[PDB]
Amino acid sequence: MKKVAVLLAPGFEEAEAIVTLDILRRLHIDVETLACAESRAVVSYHDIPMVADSTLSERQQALFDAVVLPGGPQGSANLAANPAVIAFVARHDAAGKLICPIASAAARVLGAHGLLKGRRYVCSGDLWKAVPEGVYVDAPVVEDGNLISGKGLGHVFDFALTLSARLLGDDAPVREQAEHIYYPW
Amino acid sequence: MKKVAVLLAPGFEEAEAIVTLDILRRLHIDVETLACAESRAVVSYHDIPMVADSTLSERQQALFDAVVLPGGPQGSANLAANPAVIAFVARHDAAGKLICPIASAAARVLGAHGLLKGRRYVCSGDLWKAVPEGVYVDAPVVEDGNLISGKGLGHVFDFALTLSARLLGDDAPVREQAEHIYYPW
Ligand SMILES: [Zn+2]
Ligand SMILES: [Zn+2]
Repeated sequence: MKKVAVLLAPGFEEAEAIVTLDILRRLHIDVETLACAESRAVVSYHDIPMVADSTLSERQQALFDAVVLPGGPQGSANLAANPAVIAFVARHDAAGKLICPIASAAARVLGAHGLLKGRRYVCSGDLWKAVPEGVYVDAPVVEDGNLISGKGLGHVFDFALTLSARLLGDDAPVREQAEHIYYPW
Repeated sequence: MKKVAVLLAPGFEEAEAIVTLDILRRLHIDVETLACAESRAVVSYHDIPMVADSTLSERQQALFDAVVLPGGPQGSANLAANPAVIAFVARHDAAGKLICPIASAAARVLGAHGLLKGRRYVCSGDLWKAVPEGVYVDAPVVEDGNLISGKGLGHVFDFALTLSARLLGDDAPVREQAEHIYYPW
């Protein structure tokens, strides 16, 4: 049984994170929200205070099968400024685990730190212009090795369904859930 | 400037509620999350604890332009079992404000109490079969007077954008936000 870490820094885009999480948890994939903060309390971009399942320092050693990095302007900036987040991503990336940025995160967290490593990715807006060492691809979801990036909130179901199918290695459960919620997949 | 109340009972479907809240707040529509009993912290269907902006008990004479009723199996059962919820919805309904159920909530909250008033509505699954006095329509989003219903999570963007457009009395800013997040609408 697979486990996924969704990192929640101050200002995380709650919609991107919550839908992805909702989808993973419908499939009974183990998901842990991790506050990239002192405490489990973290407030999203649109002002929703939530309680993470754990903080990131409580799970610094743990090795997840995927790491989800939501966007939000301040969220992805706060992720990028946090040394523990950079280490957690870099260690998962070097272990071949799935690194899953959505919207601004691929550019602000990975790209800005030269962690894209020449890989194809998508991100939101024109943030790609300022990223020198990745291949921006304009698609809803982009998969390159263990990097799975999602373009923006409008494509979160595609992103989450792609992640899920890849984790499970079997589409059939994923399609069943997609049909349960009336999303074509 | 318009005001929307999102009711949050224990077990509320977080993805339904959070996407709607995100869309509304992107359009600078005022949103207040309201918990329904004695607590501001509320735990969603997929186990995310969130702090509501306020409670129903603090809003008994407040009159919102819309009331969102999220689904979730326990969420909608807990809304339906709560007389403060029934009073809040009935009052808004009688003042012509928008009543906006999604997924199970039209059947479980309005239909299970005979409050559909013969109106056209949609809900998830086959729950409409036990609903004695509404008219079930199988569409993503159904509108009939001040009742705007959403079929399920797969159609939440359509539900949220439609609600927003109705609140704003103008599609243009809505379509523009849908474009900004890459959702075809
Ligand atoms: Zn959910
Ligand atoms: Zn948001």
